Amino acid sequence: YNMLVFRDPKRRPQLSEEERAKVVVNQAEWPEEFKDFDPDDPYKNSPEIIKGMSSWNLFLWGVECAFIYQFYELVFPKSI
Amino acid sequence: KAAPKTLHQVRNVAYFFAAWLGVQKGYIEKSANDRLWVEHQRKVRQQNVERQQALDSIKLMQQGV
Amino acid sequence: KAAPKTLHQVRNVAYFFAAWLGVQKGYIEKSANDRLWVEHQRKVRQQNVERQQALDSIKLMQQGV
Amino acid sequence: MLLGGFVPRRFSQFNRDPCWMFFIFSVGFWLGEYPAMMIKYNARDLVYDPHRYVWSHHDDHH
Amino acid sequence: DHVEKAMIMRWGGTLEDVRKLSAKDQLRVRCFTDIEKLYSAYGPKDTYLQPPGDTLPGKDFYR
Amino acid sequence: LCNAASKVQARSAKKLAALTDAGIQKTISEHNANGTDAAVSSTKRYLAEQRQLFHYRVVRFFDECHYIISGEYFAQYTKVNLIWDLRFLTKLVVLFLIGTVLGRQSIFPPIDPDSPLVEALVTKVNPNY
Amino acid sequence: LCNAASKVQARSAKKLAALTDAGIQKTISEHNANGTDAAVSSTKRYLAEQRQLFHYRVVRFFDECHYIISGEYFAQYTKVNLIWDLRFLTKLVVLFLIGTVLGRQSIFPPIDPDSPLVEALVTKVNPNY
Amino acid sequence: HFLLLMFFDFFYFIFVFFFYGVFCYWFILFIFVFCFCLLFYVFLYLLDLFAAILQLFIFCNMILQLIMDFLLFLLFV
Ligand SMILES: CCCCCCCCCCCCCCCCCC(=O)OC[C@H](COP(=O)([O-])OCC(O)COP(=O)([O-])OC[C@@H](COC(=O)CCCCCCCCCCCCCCCCC)OC(=O)CCCCCCCCCCCCCCCCC)OC(=O)CCCCCCCCCCCCCCCCC
Ligand SMILES: CCCCCCCCCCCCCCCCCC(=O)OC[C@H](COP(=O)([O-])OCC(O)COP(=O)([O-])OC[C@@H](COC(=O)CCCCCCCCCCCCCCCCC)OC(=O)CCCCCCCCCCCCCCCCC)OC(=O)CCCCCCCCCCCCCCCCC
Ligand SMILES: CCCCCCCCCCCCCCCCCC(=O)OC[C@H](COP(=O)([O-])OCC(O)COP(=O)([O-])OC[C@@H](COC(=O)CCCCCCCCCCCCCCCCC)OC(=O)CCCCCCCCCCCCCCCCC)OC(=O)CCCCCCCCCCCCCCCCC
Ligand SMILES: CCCCCCCCCCCCCCCCCC(=O)OC[C@H](COP(=O)([O-])OCC[N+](C)(C)C)OC(=O)CCCCCCCCCCCCCCCCC
Ligand SMILES: CCCCCCCC/C=C\CCCCCCCC(=O)O[C@H](COC(=O)CCCCCCC/C=C/CCCCCCCC)COP(=O)(O)OCCN
Repeated sequence: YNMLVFRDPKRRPQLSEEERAKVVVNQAEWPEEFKDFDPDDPYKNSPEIIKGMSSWNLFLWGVECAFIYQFYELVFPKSI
Repeated sequence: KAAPKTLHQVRNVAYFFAAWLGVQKGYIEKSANDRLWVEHQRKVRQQNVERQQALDSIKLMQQGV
Repeated sequence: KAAPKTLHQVRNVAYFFAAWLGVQKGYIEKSANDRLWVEHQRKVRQQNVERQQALDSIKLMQQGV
Repeated sequence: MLLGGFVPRRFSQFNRDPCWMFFIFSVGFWLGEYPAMMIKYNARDLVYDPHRYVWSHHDDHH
Repeated sequence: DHVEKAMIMRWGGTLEDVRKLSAKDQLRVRCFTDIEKLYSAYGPKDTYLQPPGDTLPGKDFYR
Repeated sequence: LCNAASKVQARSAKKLAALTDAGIQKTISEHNANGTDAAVSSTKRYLAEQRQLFHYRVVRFFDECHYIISGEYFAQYTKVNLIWDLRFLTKLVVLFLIGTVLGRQSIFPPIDPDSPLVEALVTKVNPNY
Repeated sequence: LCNAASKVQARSAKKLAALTDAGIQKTISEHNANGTDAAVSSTKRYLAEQRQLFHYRVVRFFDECHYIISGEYFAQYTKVNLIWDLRFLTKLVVLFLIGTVLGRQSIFPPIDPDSPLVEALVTKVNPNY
Repeated sequence: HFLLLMFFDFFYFIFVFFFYGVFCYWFILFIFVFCFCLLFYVFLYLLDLFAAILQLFIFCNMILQLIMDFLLFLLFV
């Protein structure tokens, strides 16, 4: 998949179909971060850097900073 | 009852208080401006009255009674 | 999948559409008023120009070249 | 060269990497500064300078 | 620098004249300069071209 | 300043203990044990559900539109439906009026330049407002 | 006008079927069987819970105030708490500015009668606005 | 860079002073214009990115061509 011009790298298969069919998958050994692993969404279960900090919260933080940048002089104007 | 891991409610009350204080700042500013303009209009009316009185006085002198 | 016992979603869309149509009515009204006032100010400026030209013409006649 | 790295699948995943957290903060600033300009520069009480015809950059560069 | 030049040129031609204004007035003037910047080549040309008959001060106001 | 705060806290604690809802009490106990906020958790659960039910809302809207258009809705029309429709009409009218006021950004219609009320605009006490 | 509506309904139906949340699917199936609205039910449940958690919010507010005032909050202060406090400060500043603008009911400060900008007010193109 | 500056100025103008049309009855026109502006924005940025590298390539190629015009190669025996 892509996010703008940033494309997610994909690992090339190395096993042949015959060898691959003989592989037994045991997700009990997998880490909890990667279970029901999906190539189209590998980070669905990945932990947040800061607990409770959503992406929307950061976006809104930036929006508020922009509003402050544009509106601070309207409330606290300064002379030349 | 463990210690709170988040301070959401205090933050909400602080948000309300910040908005309220801003509202008070704006209200004070607007009220002061309104008082200034009321005084200005009163002065304008007084000046108009004085001008009318001066005009009437000059007309009275022209009448020459 | 039985027939719907409530029509909440249709009603919500209708509420949005009603508010939007009211907004359009108000916007049209305001735009028309703004156009009227723009034309009025243009006429006022034109009248001021004509008055200035007439004053200049009278001053020119007083100059008597 | 754009070879690899963490790529969030959707908006909700931008908080899974500090660098993309900073990126989404910056995107918020970028996109939210436009609404602020709309509100500020299309305000009812905004008034043009009475002395705007006293001087303009058009005079100076000409 | 451009903002200060506009303020000085439009309101006396001297820094002291600008400082005679209040902070609110300076805010208004600076925001009008921002307006001019945002229009630039597409905004209305009455922001810098005085229409005939306009009662506002002209270029020889302070001269 | 402290006695009042203690009194308010005690009153709210009594009211919280009074309610006899098993689910509410269970959630309160669990969050108190974990030290988290129950109200914020409820808000996040609600927003998550609404985010996941958006396309359900769209499907329901189309189903309701088919139900109304097909005439099946009016076949079983009763007085209760009449009451609901009257409520719906009232909300539509009020929303249209509010929309008009917001659209023109004024409670009253603007005054035309040729109107005799222009004097009122000229003689405003505060031209800023 | 009808093909577009059918396409939108089909897309939303596919997306609704795609989600693999047991609770959401169970609620959707139950409401479809009963003919009720799941989204509206979620909203009503949320508002009921918030109505029943008001005094819990008050108690939590007082507990958090005691936690902060006692100094225990600053004893375990970390960088994450610093990030949260910076977010909190930014929201406070933006809310104060918005409150000021709403309080004076104007984006810009009002012009005083003795200011030289009064001419600008007099020369408004539209005195109504 | 002249082209980029002029287009950015136009986009700022229409975005700031005509976004209110989203709430109006002519919203479709504004959405069409905005989408066109986004497309032109992306196209201009891609074109500039490609052109900068291409220009550097040509700049070095000219110098190497000067050098190659006077080089004489011997054959090993
Ligand atoms: C995939 C691409 C990604 C980006 C790629 C890179 C960039 C490329 C460039 C383009 C980028 C586009 C922008 C990024 C996307 C943003 C939207 C998004 O996905 O958000 C998900 C996000 C959910 O994601 P999440 O991470 O799971 O969040 C979890 C929860 O939100 C829970 O979060 P929480 O736990 O943090 O909660 C925090 C808290 C905080 O909650 C809040 O504070 C709620 C927000 C309130 C409004 C405040 C400001 C909102 C910002 C508006 C201005 C935005 C300008 C920039 C937008 C640019 C868009 C292009 O929440 C609450 O307490 C609940 C809210 C209850 C209050 C509701 C009532 C609000 C009243 C507001 C009053 C003020 C109104 C004005 C008038 C006032 C007059 C007095 O959904 C929303 O919340 C959306 C709501 C708002 C929708 C409109 C926003 C603006 C327009 C966006 C258009 C985007 C177009 C994209 C097209 C894609 C097509 C393929
Ligand atoms: C002219 C045009 C100008 C346009 C300017 C620009 C317009 C905006 C453009 C965009 C700008 C950038 C974006 C900025 C967004 C900022 C807002 C935001 O994000 O909010 C989310 C934020 C929560 O985000 P979070 O921290 O991420 O939440 C995490 C969880 O989601 C938490 O989830 P949860 O479960 O907690 O969810 C519920 C939560 C979330 O709810 C919301 O999201 C609320 C709606 C959000 C938008 C609010 C915008 C506010 C802007 C100013 C006001 C405009 C009207 C708003 C109408 C709201 C109607 C509900 O509720 C609250 O936030 C509650 C707040 C109220 C607390 C009430 C406590 C009062 C206690 C008083 C005690 C006094 C005792 C005195 C004793 C003295 C003894 C001596 O909430 C707020 O900021 C709430 C602000 C509320 C301000 C109200 C001010 C009203 C006016 C003053 C009061 C006057 C009447 C009463 C006087 C009484 C006498 C004292
Ligand atoms: C200057 C000062 C002037 C002051 C004037 C006075 C101020 C007011 C004073 C008080 C007056 C008396 C009280 C009146 C209250 C009326 C409101 C009320 O009660 O609401 C509850 C009522 C629901 O009550 P209910 O039926 O009992 O609900 C039962 C359950 O609780 C249902 O629960 P639930 O689970 O459903 O809960 C969610 C529900 C409840 O949510 C709410 O409660 C929402 C907030 C309620 C207050 C809203 C007030 C609205 C007033 C006007 C706008 C002001 C700003 C509002 C900001 C809201 C931000 C969220 O959400 C909604 O209602 C959703 C509504 C939006 C539907 C969106 C659908 C759009 C589809 C478009 C498709 C187009 C396709 C075209 C294809 C063409 C092909 C050729 O909801 C509404 O009425 C919603 C109205 C929304 C109007 C939005 C208009 C925005 C402006 C136009 C759009 C412009 C931008 C977009 C253009 C796009 C191009 C087309
Ligand atoms: C005894 C002790 C007493 C202590 C009392 C303490 C009182 C404190 C009172 C409140 C103080 C508030 C200070 C901060 C606000 C200052 C506002 C200000 O000056 O604004 C003017 C300035 C602008 O100044 P300006 O007015 O010159 O700019 C205007 C420019 N024009 C005219 C062109 C528009 O505003 C800003 O620059 C705002 C910038 C944002 C501020 C918030 C930053 C938050 C952090 C963001 C970065 C980190 C993100 C990380 C994300 C990823 C994480 C992994
Ligand atoms: C206290 C605020 C209350 C908020 C309620 C808002 C309700 C508004 C409903 C109607 C809106 C449309 C009105 C159409 C006409 C608007 C004309 C206009 O520009 O009005 C300005 C008011 O305009 C503004 O200040 C605001 C402009 C737009 C603000 C945008 C708000 C935030 C938008 C966020 C966008 C982010 C992306 C979201 C995408 C969703 C839609 C695709 C004032 O006009 P005048 O005073 O006559 O002219 C002044 C010149 N001397």
